[PDB]
Amino acid sequence: DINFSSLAPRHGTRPFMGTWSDIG
Amino acid sequence: DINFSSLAPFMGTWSDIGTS
Amino acid sequence: PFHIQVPQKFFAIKSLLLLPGSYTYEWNFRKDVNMILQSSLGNDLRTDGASISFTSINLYATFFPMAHNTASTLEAMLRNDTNDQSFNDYLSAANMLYPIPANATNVPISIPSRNWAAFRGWSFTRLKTKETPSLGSGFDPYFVYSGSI
Amino acid sequence: MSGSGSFEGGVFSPYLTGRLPSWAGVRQNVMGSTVDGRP
Amino acid sequence: NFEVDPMDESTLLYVVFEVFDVVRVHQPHRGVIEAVYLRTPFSAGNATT
Amino acid sequence: MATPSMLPQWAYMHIAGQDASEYLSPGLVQFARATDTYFSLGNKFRNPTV
Repeated sequence: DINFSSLAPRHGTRPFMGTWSDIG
Repeated sequence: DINFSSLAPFMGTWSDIGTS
Repeated sequence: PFHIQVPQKFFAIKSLLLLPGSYTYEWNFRKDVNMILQSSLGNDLRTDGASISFTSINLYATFFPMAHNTASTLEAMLRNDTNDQSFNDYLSAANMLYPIPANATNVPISIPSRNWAAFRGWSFTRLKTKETPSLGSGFDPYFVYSGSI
Repeated sequence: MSGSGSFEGGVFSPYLTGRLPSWAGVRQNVMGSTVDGRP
Repeated sequence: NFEVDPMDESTLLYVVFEVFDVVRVHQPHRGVIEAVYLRTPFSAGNATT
Repeated sequence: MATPSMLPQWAYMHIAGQDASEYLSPGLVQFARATDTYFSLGNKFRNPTV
C-alpha cells in the first residue's frame, strides 16, 4: 500500500451558531 | 419491497479480549 | 510564446507550513526539449528544430491573511519541538534499475546485507531503454527520444 | 557442453547486475552534438 | 384478477409472493453440520410424506 | 542489526509512535479543530499505522 496518513482522530467540532470552535 | 438484512458489530489495526 | 505555472513536487516542502523569517529558495530548471516536451511518434526533437528559452521566472506565494494575535499564537506552538511537522513520500521508495540485456531471459539480483526492519513490499515493472540520458544533468546532445517516459 | 542435470543453473550471454547511476555521459558512439537540435 | 394486452405468442402464468426465507445452520461438533429451518411446513397423518 | 535500537527512532519519526492528536500540545490540537473549515493543518503531521 503506497500511501500517506494525517491528523484525523479529531474533527470539526463547530456549533450551529459559529463556524469556529474557539481557542483559549 | 425487498428484504435481507445483516449487521456487523487509538492506532494499530487490532487488540482484543474476545473469548468464551 | 507560453505562460505556465509549475508546482513544487518535492515531498518535504510541497505541503510544509513555513513560519516567519527570511529564506533563500532556489530551484533549477531543465531546458532540454526531450524532457520537457512529449511527442506523439516519440521522434527526437533535438534532430528537429525544437528549442526553448526562458525569460523571467517569478515565484508566487499566496498568504492566508491571519489575524495578528492568532498568528503569533500559531507561531509559538509551532516553534515548540513537540509540534514538529512530519511528511512521507507518497511512493516511499528506493529505486534500483537493474539492466536487462537484449534477448536475455533471466535477471539475477544481488543485494548486500541490510536491515529489513520496517520493510514493505517489492513493486516492479519492466522499462525499455537505449535512448536519452538519466537524471543528474538532464542533457547529452546525442538524443534519440522524446515520447512518453 | 555445459550441463544436463547436476545443479539449479540457467543460461544467458553477458552477466550483469548493477542499479541506476546518475547524470550525463550515457551515450557514446551515437551521432554527434547538435546542442539545440538540427537534422 | 389481472388483464393484459392480447399477445398470441404463448404464455402460462408468473407471480412472485414475497415472504421470509431465513435458513440458519448450527454446527455442534467436529464434522457435523445441521440445518434448522423447516421450509414448506405441515406434516401430520400416516400415508405419504 | 543487533538488539533493537530503531524502536525509539520510530517513535520520533512517527513510523510506529502514538497518534497525532496525542504527541501534539492540546493548544495546537484545539486550534486545528477550531480552524478546520478554512485552514486545514491535518496533512502537516504524520499519523502512524501498524
